[PDB]
Amino acid sequence: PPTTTTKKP
Ligand SMILES: *[C@H]1O[C@H](CO)[C@H](O)[C@H](O)[C@H]1NC(C)=O
Ligand SMILES: *[C@H]1O[C@H](CO)[C@H](O)[C@H](O)[C@H]1NC(C)=O
Ligand SMILES: *[C@H]1O[C@H](CO)[C@H](O)[C@H](O)[C@H]1NC(C)=O
Ligand SMILES: *[C@H]1O[C@H](CO)[C@H](O)[C@H](O)[C@H]1NC(C)=O
Repeated sequence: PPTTTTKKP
């Protein structure tokens, strides 16, 4: 399913 990525600090 639609996954999401996190923005690196
Ligand atoms: C969400 O994470 C999955 C993990 O395999 C995929 O990398 C997918 O391309 C990601 N979706 C987006 C929009 O970056
Ligand atoms: C990607 O972002 C979505 C936004 O709702 C969620 O926070 C999800 O948990 C995130 N995925 C990761 C691996 O942090
Ligand atoms: C998560 O990382 C992916 C990797 O290309 C994309 O840069 C995406 O825009 C990122 N998501 C957020 C919320 O920064
Ligand atoms: C986005 O933040 C999450 C929160 O733990 C993870 O560290 C993930 O590895 C980060 N993504 C990037 C591209 O640094």
